[PDB]
Amino acid sequence: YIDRGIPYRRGYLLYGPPGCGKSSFITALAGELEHSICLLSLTDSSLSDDRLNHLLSVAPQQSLVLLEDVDAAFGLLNALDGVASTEARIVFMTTNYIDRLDPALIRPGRVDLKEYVGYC
Amino acid sequence: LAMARKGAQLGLVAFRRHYMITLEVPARDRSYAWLLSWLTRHSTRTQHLSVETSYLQHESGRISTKFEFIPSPGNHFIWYQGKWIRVERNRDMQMVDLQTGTPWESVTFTALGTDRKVFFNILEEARALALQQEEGKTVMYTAVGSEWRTFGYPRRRRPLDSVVLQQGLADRIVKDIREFIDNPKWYIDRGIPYRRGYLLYGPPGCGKSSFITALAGELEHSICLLSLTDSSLSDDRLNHLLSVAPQQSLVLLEDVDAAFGLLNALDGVASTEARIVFMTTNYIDRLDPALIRPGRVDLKEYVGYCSHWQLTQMFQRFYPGQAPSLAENFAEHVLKATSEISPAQVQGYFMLYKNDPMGAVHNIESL
Amino acid sequence: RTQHLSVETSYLQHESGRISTKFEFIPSPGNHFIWYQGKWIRVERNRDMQMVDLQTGTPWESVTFTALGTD
Amino acid sequence: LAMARKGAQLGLVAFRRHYMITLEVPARDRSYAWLLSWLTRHST
Repeated sequence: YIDRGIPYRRGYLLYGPPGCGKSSFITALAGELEHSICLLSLTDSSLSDDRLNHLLSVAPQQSLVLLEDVDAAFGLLNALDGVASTEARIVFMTTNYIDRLDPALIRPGRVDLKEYVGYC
Repeated sequence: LAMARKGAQLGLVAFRRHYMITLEVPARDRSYAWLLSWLTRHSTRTQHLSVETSYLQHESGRISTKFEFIPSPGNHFIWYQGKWIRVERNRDMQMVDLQTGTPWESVTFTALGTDRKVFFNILEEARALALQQEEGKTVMYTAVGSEWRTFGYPRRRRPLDSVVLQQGLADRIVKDIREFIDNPKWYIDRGIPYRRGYLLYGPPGCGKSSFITALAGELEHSICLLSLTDSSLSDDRLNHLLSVAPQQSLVLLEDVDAAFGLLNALDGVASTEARIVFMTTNYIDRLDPALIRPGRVDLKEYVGYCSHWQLTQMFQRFYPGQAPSLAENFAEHVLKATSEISPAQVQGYFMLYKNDPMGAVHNIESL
Repeated sequence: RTQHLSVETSYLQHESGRISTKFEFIPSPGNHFIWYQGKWIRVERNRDMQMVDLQTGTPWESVTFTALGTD
Repeated sequence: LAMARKGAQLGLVAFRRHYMITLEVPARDRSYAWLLSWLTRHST
């Protein structure tokens, strides 16, 4: 990645109905490959946008950042990427309804992969 | 009677040794470890050995052990260029060393001859293995309140040739900086402030900031950046910030067009040594006309939409070992089908074909 | 031409991850001889087990010049 | 006279040992405990 002038970043985004085991699967994958995780809820009044940028910029090493219920939010379109690209800043974003999603959350660089988990 | 003289003859032959034998002695201060790690790779059959571990226990409960091997106490023998060299790793009861909490652990090299040009090269070749491992990071800084702070952790410097602009700009800029930095005495004598600021301009999404941080990582400097589109910043504050920038660093100013005291704040009595400045902009039309005269803004360059050589170098750098004529035709197709493009948009369009060269060159018309 | 030598380094590690090593060379413990203006002068760099020197955390390391004459 | 030479012959045979015998030495730093817990399970 470094040679070809691309930021070291590859974010996924899961979506599906509620009560499917999403967060369980994420923390399981985190425990599998010897990483830690930090989660933040977007439905928190104390959070600000510039604050969010400062938070996601300085995430600790060897960790995945988790964003729950992104549908109820919308700067994130700008805050996901920046000059503050720390090494190995993977991101996970989960959602209960894909219909509310913005159309610019699938292009590469911001959101690499997309998958659908749902009824059995 | 004869005994005192036995001791005397031995005392006399001891002095004769000094003018033929050579020695060398560290004292457990920042050359022990280097000069004993070098003493492993040279022989590799060295019995009489010993151990040193490293066990740091990262966050997240990870464990990152290793081993590092050393020659034991006692004596050893080795064969450098022409001579035989004898090592003693002496260790004693002179132990109370609170600088390290452990015993003394002297090393001593000894050998014959008079040419002391041997042990010097030993030190140097040990310094080689000592220094080659650690890779120079590139620390970032950021403004808060009225001070600079270590925003984030260190990073991996990209190579200078990582991004590529229009042909010539990189070598030109780095040559100018090399001239400005290598010869400082040229400036102090002639009563000129030690300052030489550039200013880039062009369209958005061209790789400007990437090129700046790359150049910073190339020539062993750090950088601090400040955004002018910040309400917390004041003008007198800005003066205090830019006055007290740390040593061996470039200051970066993003989006100067949306600002306008800076006309006065760029220069002052507060000229610290080696206060280089970089200023980037998306539209040159909004610029004030007094941002080109020497002393304030030395050089000016234009980076923008791509060319023939640029896309070829991009395509050649992405995939190694493919048809060069294929990449030439790729750039030709992009040029004839697209009147203008950016490195950002081409990077985006080109990322969709990971390790699919033939695909990427067959799928041109999507633009 | 002073054989019987020893070493002292400096390794400070500036900010920005820079490294600024060097070397500085010293005469070893034991004895040495030298030739100033007219006389022969004898050096001893004596070092002992009188070691507990918390002002520096290391041993004592006395230097002594000696020579003849009265001037 | 013969004594200094007894010591000398012993000093000479001591060097011969170095090229046939092998050694290994820790120093109470993050391998003592491991390398002595292993030394229990092996013999019993």
